[PDB]
Amino acid sequence: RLRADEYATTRAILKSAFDMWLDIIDVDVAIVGGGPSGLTAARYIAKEGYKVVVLERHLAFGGGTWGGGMGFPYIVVEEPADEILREVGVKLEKVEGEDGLYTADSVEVPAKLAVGAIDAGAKVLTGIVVEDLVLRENRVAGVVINSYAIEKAGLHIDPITITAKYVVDATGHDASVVTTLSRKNPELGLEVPGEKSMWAEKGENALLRNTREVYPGLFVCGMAANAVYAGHRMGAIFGGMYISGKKCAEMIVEKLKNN
Amino acid sequence: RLRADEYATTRAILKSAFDMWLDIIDVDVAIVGGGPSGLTAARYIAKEGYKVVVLERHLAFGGGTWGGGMGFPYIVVEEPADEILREVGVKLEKVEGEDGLYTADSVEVPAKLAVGAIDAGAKVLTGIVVEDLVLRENRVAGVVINSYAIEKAGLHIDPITITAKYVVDATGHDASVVTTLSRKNPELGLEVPGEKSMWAEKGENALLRNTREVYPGLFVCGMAANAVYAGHRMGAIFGGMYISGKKCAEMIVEKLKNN
Amino acid sequence: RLRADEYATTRAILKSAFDMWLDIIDVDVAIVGGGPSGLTAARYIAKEGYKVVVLERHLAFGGGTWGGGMGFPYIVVEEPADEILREVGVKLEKVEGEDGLYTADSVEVPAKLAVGAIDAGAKVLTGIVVEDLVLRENRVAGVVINSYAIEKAGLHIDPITITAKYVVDATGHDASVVTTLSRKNPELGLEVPGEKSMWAEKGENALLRNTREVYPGLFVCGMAANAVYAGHRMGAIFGGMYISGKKCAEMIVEKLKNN
Amino acid sequence: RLRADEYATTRAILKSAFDMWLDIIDVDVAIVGGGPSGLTAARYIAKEGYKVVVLERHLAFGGGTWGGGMGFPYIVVEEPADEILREVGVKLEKVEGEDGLYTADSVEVPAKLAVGAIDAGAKVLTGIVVEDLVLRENRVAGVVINSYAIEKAGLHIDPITITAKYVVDATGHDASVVTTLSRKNPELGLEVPGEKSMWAEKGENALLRNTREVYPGLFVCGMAANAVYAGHRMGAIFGGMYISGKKCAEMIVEKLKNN
Amino acid sequence: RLRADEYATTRAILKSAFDMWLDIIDVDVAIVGGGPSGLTAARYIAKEGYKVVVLERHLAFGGGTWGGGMGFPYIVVEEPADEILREVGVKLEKVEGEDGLYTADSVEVPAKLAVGAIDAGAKVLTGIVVEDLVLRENRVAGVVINSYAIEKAGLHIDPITITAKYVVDATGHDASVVTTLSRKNPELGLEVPGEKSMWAEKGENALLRNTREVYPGLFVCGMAANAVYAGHRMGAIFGGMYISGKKCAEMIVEKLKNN
Amino acid sequence: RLRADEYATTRAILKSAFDMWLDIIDVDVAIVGGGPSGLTAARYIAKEGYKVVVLERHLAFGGGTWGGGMGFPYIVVEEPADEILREVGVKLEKVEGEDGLYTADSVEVPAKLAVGAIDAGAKVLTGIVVEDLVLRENRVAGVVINSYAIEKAGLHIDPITITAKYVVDATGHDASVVTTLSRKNPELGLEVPGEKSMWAEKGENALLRNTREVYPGLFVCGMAANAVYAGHRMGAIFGGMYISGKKCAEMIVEKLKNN
Ligand SMILES: C/C(=N\CC(=O)O)C(=O)[C@H](O)COP(=O)(O)OP(=O)(O)OC[C@H]1O[C@@H](n2cnc3c(N)ncnc32)[C@H](O)[C@@H]1O
Ligand SMILES: C/C(=N\CC(=O)O)C(=O)[C@H](O)COP(=O)(O)OP(=O)(O)OC[C@H]1O[C@@H](n2cnc3c(N)ncnc32)[C@H](O)[C@@H]1O
Ligand SMILES: C/C(=N\CC(=O)O)C(=O)[C@H](O)COP(=O)(O)OP(=O)(O)OC[C@H]1O[C@@H](n2cnc3c(N)ncnc32)[C@H](O)[C@@H]1O
Ligand SMILES: C/C(=N\CC(=O)O)C(=O)[C@H](O)COP(=O)(O)OP(=O)(O)OC[C@H]1O[C@@H](n2cnc3c(N)ncnc32)[C@H](O)[C@@H]1O
Ligand SMILES: C/C(=N\CC(=O)O)C(=O)[C@H](O)COP(=O)(O)OP(=O)(O)OC[C@H]1O[C@@H](n2cnc3c(N)ncnc32)[C@H](O)[C@@H]1O
Ligand SMILES: C/C(=N\CC(=O)O)C(=O)[C@H](O)COP(=O)(O)OP(=O)(O)OC[C@H]1O[C@@H](n2cnc3c(N)ncnc32)[C@H](O)[C@@H]1O
Ligand SMILES: [Fe+2]
Ligand SMILES: [Fe+2]
Ligand SMILES: [Fe+2]
Ligand SMILES: [Fe+2]
Ligand SMILES: [Fe+2]
Ligand SMILES: [Fe+2]
Repeated sequence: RLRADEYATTRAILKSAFDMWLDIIDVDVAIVGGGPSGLTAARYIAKEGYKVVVLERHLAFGGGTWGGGMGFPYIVVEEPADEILREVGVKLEKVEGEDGLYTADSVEVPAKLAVGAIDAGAKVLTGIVVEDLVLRENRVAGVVINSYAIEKAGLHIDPITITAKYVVDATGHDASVVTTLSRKNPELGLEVPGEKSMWAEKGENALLRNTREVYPGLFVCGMAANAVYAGHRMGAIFGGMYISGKKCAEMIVEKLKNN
Repeated sequence: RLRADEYATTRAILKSAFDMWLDIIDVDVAIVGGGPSGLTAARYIAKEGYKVVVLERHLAFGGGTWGGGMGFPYIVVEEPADEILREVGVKLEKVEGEDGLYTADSVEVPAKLAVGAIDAGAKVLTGIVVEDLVLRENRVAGVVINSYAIEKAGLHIDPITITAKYVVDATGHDASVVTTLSRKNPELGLEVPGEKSMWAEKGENALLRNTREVYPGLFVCGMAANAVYAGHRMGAIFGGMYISGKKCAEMIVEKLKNN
Repeated sequence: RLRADEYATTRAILKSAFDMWLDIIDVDVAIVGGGPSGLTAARYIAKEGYKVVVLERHLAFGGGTWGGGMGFPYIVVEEPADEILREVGVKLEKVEGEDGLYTADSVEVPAKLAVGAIDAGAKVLTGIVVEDLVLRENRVAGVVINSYAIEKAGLHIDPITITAKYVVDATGHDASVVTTLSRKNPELGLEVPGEKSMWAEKGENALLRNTREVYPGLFVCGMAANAVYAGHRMGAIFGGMYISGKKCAEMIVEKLKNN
Repeated sequence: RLRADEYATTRAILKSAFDMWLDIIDVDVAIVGGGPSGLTAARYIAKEGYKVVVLERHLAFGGGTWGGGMGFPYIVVEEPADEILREVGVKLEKVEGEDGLYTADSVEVPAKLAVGAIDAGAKVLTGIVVEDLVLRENRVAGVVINSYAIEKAGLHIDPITITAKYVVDATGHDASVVTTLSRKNPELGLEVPGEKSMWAEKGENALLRNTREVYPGLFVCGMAANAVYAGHRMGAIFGGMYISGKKCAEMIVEKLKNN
Repeated sequence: RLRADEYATTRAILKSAFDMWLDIIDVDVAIVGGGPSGLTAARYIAKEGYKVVVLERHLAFGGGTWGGGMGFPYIVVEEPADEILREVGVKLEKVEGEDGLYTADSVEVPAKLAVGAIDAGAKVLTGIVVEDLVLRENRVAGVVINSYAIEKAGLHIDPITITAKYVVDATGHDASVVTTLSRKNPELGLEVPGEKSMWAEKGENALLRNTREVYPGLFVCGMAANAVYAGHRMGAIFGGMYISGKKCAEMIVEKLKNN
Repeated sequence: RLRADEYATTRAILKSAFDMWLDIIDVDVAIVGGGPSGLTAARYIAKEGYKVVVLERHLAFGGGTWGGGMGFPYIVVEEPADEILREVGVKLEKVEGEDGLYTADSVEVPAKLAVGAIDAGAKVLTGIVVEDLVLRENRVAGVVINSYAIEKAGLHIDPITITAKYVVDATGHDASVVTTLSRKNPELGLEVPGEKSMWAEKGENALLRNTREVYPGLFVCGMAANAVYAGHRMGAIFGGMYISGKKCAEMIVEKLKNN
């Protein structure tokens, strides 16, 4: 005999949401993009006890991972990055005739990446678009957010804000946060040239160098890093994404400690 | 120094996918819909050692859970259904002034439901649409599948099939599998009247009665059950969905054992 | 020297909105539609001290009034209904060769109707769609609401609820609330035949008879009344809309007092 | 017993509309945009007895105010700008822990701003798009108007004109009037760089400096001012918009008196 | 009495497709575009025993040939190019008052061109989009592929790869492969100016000069050649297309033999 | 040194097209649909010396064959139907563990089917939609045709006609010709119930019985036959389609000879 009431359900949702919102509008780190790089970054920062929010446009997390390679629902990871997936429980299978190369179910990975982030203490908000940055003297000091619903519906409605010590552009190929900063504030002299064509080995190894603070308060990781610094793309192999996100976390953790 | 090759990445994805496909085209149970009811059903069946596939249209699982209530990212669960979420690790918080009523993060729940299903041994395939049924004498004997990409692109391309002992319509409000069966085979005398307006208590309690075998080989659970048997909708409270999915699993497990 | 902060602006909006929401989810009367009939009804009920919310799909109130007649930005009103517009401050100009017939600026009217409603104490919420009803034994006991943004974006997100003693369908030509009730709960034997063609005099006078309780807890007024009871349409003359809304208010006020 | 006739209704609308049109095609000031800055400007100019028309694309006035902040239906105002809203009857509530900061119902504000403008004598026309300017030797001498219906329908139909001594671009973020002037007449050497990212305090204070005559006969106010002069955006706080509109009015009133 | 089974049909399609895919991901030549130039090139290369794949976006081959001239279903060919169509069985009819000029059924030609390519040993894959290139030191070493379904559906899914010694852009007017190379890797200093207006004689004769290796590993033929080198277009006369494709084949065969 | 002229190219296309059109507007048989069933039917009728035209909506022939099964580019054929594909040169490969079952490249098949039809003397016109029938006393005496361009563009342009002794609906799942006849001429008492769900063996064997003259002058073959007579669908196995088309041809050849 289940017990359920409309008013109580509605009231409960409103109370949890409004408590959540009042808390989440000031954070240590706001990561933009709930793909593999962003969710990895979120886990490793939150793991150290800092207050982290991930903002993802789509209602589901996962970014461009779900469809694997051309719809074939597996993705690839190379050592030592496989270890990052093992930490969150992902089953990995060896590739035939290839040492240190593994495949994983493209549906399993996002789920487990997200759980890792949430259980480490990161808050993941979906249906939220970062449309701009909050600025202070010589730095990025937060994000300007709107709902995916409002964006996709095309309604003329103003955004609200989340204040952050650090922001991370983990938005994938488009590097949409860095792109917006550079476009609306041209006097900063930032440029997003976009990625080069596919060269997997060069692309993967460029990511670690390209994962860094682009402007004070704003880091970039994942494919966004190679868009900002013109690295090569690498196809459906994700070790670089995970290591990039992990590295981004370590850099930001260091800066948070120094203060 | 990361090691990566385009051919090896591509080859690896192809090999894992084609092994997966050759195995998955005959199953014990094909569940249609990767929402809360479908993912719960998948866990409880796979948990007993049977071969289960979930087929979900969208690239991400989770169904209509991600947005909580009107975008406020929390959902509600009432006892004893809260216990089903605790089994998969979901954090629950008590609702103020309400006994046996809990809220949960609307992003956390789908992630953990999916992990539960997959770790129990269920295979979850996304970007797959069930467009029809495979029939035998007096029963449903499988599903007719196409890709979401092909559907959304509008391309005129034929489906393939997955053979199953049992099929479950866990497709939500539309009851799209039962609806298709009844529409294309009118001589079966099936009808999908659709749900009634909102009455949460009546809706929740109708679900258990409405979770059943609609035609031999075809079960229904979740909101689809109330669409097929004209139960009330209940709003953003999910205990009924979880219990319905669990019950559906138990019914089907019993039938599989009897054979 | 203006003082402004992002966090404070955001916090302030969140606090006012969440206080508003927690209060508004239980009301005496929920009026659906912020057109001329709905806004008039709202004023006359709130004026008597009852707790009223108007729910309007579009971000602006006003319904189908703004464009006047075929874009010519004037609407017409006939006595004694002109008196209802005078009560909210609308300037009226006599029509040449016609006694008891006036024109009014089609932009002025909605503005002043809305102010009248708000200053009488009615809450007007825009960007909100009533998609269904909350039911109890033999009656309508509230509304099921979602955002226009979510509807127009096509996102699969559950609604929340507002509990009410009375609901009013003031949704215009479509009578969308009565239509939904009748469609989803066919055993109630309700039908919405839709309006007849234009006969202004017959249409206007049918409205008063057609303004009534269609099912316990659910009233209808404005053009919705003639859609439900197959009255004629009347063109860009609005006296009937105002009187219908006023009458609807009086009927509901009486029922609230009797309890 | 209501009296209504189709021919009389139609005739009445035609007569009022055509009288209105013949009068409105020559004005002192044509304000483009019926948002908060434009409606404030309109009130303060009309208040001094000058002939003002506001031209707004959408059928409703209000611009980007209705949805508050990310759909939460409240907006913020800081002193002394709160006084401008009090003049038109808006209820304001103090923000907790913040002096000189208030919230207001995002539906109430547009309604009351519009009433203020109309009751001061400004004419507000909606469903009208300014697509270009009328030019004379070294100045803007009017606006080129079409209907929103014609624009949105994509029909190839010529515009008509309203002659004005002064035109005001109060079109918001896009600064669409100044942008069009600069694009079609490049030899004027005007440029619209567009706004910078969010810095609320700097954005708000830049508005007063940025509210000015961009080219003889053409003023800019509201967010359009910061688009033209590359000021920062400020989020859902509106004091700057109101003060900008008020200042724009005072500047133009002075110029009208000097002649 | 026909014999048919769902599982066997599905299994058979999966086995043939996965064998095909594992073989086709490394080739001698990957031709992009299954129009007249691409299909001619494919025949003449495969004819010499090399491993060739043609990748075509649309589900059918044929490119822009099917509609003839403005829907009139005939195309034109001039000597000696007519001989290339005779080799694949196309019926040709002399044009009245014109020596060495022939018409052919615009539906017959693509069919026979495709058969010629396939029977020579070329594999033609349709519904496949080349979205990028695989690069090595100073050359193009393969293609980055996705499905047309995924592209047209707008899904965020990663591509896979086909390794090749040589790639051919036979994509028609857009020269989409060379364009992508030049856009994403600007430091290569490639440019695609696009075709000039129509001058048939000059356009046809420019093609042979313009058919060449644009960058090491990447050839161009057909209309793509005149887009890359700013040749004139020629209208619905195709001799240049066939000769260009044939020449492209000969050049690449020579390079393959030299190694 | 290629010779090409714009006027001569244009003139040549016009002359061939207009000769073609003047000839093709009266035929023995008009087959609607250039899929596998229609192209097979066309070959076997034209082979006997009769005047046949195939009318296909899309610019390419092939119907729903190109994509194989869910994009995997192979289709299946069972004996003795494999013999029909061997007659037109298609390479077939045996399915492992299955006697009398073969796979074929889904791109090769349409090409070779089309060549078979054309070389047998059938005219195939693409980009042509049959929108209606020409009627005489108790029979269908031709087809009403428009262009796909006109249909897809939505232009209000009248059709023209092709006179035929027999018309064949080979339009696939929709049975669009029979459907149109039955819809517009209800007094004929025709009905198109549509196909049943998938049962491959029953679907394949129903086709031969269902391939027949539905109304005097109008035959049906391919999947259209099972739509008209409520047979089962069979998935991506095509033997039934080929045999159905062949049988349709034989029936019509017999009727032509008897006259
Ligand atoms: C390896 C690879 N490609 C190789 C190749 O193509 O050769 C990939 O594409 C990987 O998926 C890249 O992973 P990565 O974590 O870098 O990005 P992703 O998966 O695309 O995730 C980014 C996420 O960010 C989201 N997003 C975008 N912009 C915004 C915004 N302004 N606000 C909120 N969210 C936003 C977007 O929806 C997405 O979920
Ligand atoms: C409680 C509630 N509502 C109360 C109220 O509204 O008042 C809900 O709406 C719940 O979300 C319902 O849960 P439930 O597990 O029943 O369904 P869901 O969440 O909608 O998930 C079903 C899933 O099934 C998917 N789906 C649909 N049809 C197909 C198809 N033919 N093939 C593949 N997948 C398909 C669809 O994408 C969706 O993800
Ligand atoms: C006199 C006349 N016509 C004569 C003739 O045509 O001959 C008119 O059309 C009048 O405008 C009718 O006035 P009335 O007050 O009856 O309606 P209106 O102006 O159309 O306002 C109704 C409002 O209700 C809104 N609405 C609709 N459905 C929903 C929903 N389900 N939830 C939330 N809001 C909804 C809708 O957006 C609209 O704004
Ligand atoms: C404070 C803030 N943002 C902060 C932030 O984003 O960080 C805002 O966006 C405010 O709403 C800005 O107020 P403001 O009065 O400047 O503009 P608004 O509200 O956008 O109103 C302008 C109106 O003008 C209209 N309009 C546009 N272009 C034309 C045209 N060519 N002809 C006719 N009308 C037109 C347009 O439809 C709109 O209604
Ligand atoms: C003579 C003439 N015009 C004269 C005039 O207009 O004056 C023509 O237009 C001829 O058709 C040109 O023949 P040609 O073989 O050069 O090209 P085509 O017929 O357009 O075929 C190219 C094919 O290539 C395809 N394609 C494009 N881009 C991609 C991609 N990125 N990946 C996969 N396939 C792609 C495209 O779909 C098309 O089918
Ligand atoms: C076996 C199978 N399915 C099994 C399953 O799904 O379970 C199939 O779908 C097969 O492709 C069916 O082959 P068949 O030759 O019957 O049909 P098809 O391939 O769909 O070809 C019909 C053609 O006819 C065309 N067409 C449609 N209507 C019109 C019109 N009014 N005028 C002109 N042409 C038209 C249409 O565009 C199409 O190209
Ligand atoms: Fe704004
Ligand atoms: Fe089919
Ligand atoms: Fe729901
Ligand atoms: Fe013009
Ligand atoms: Fe990618
Ligand atoms: Fe006609």
